[PDB]
Amino acid sequence: MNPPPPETSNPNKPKRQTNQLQYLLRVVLKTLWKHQFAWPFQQPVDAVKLNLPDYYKIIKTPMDMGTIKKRLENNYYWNAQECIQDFNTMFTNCYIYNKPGDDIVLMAEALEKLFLQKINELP
Ligand SMILES: Cc1nn(C)c(C)c1-c1cccc(-c2ccnc3nc[nH]c23)c1F
Repeated sequence: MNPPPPETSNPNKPKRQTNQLQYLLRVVLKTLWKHQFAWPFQQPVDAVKLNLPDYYKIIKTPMDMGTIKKRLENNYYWNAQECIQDFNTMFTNCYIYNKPGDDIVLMAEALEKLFLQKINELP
C-alpha cells in the first residue's frame, strides 16, 4: 500500500517568502515542471500503480516535485537551502532505488543537470 504523502501544510512552521524561494517556485520548479522528462516526478511514487511493492520499503524519505510545489505555495520552507534539499532528496531517492542506465535514472539525471544549472545563480 502507498504511504501518506510527505506533509505539505503546517501552520506551526516558521514561514518565509524570500526572493530565492519565490524564484525557486516561479523559475526553477516551473521550468523543470515543463521538461519532457518531468512527468514521473510530478507526484509521489505510486507504488501500487507502478507495481513497486518494495519502493517504500527501501525509500524512507520520499520526495517529488508535486510535494515541493505544494510546499513552496504554502511557504513551508524557511530558506532556499531547505527547498534545494528536497530536490536533492528526490533525485537521490531515484538513484538509490534504480540503477545506472535505467530509463527513470536517465530522466532524473537530465532534470538534475537542468536543476543545477538553474540554481547556480539565485537572487
Ligand atoms: C520511466 C519508466 N519506465 N517504466 C517501465 C516505468 C514503470 C517508468 C515509470 C513511470 C512512472 C514513475 C516512475 C518512477 C518515478 C520515480 N521514481 C521511480 N523509481 C522507479 N520508478 C520510478 C517510473 F519509473
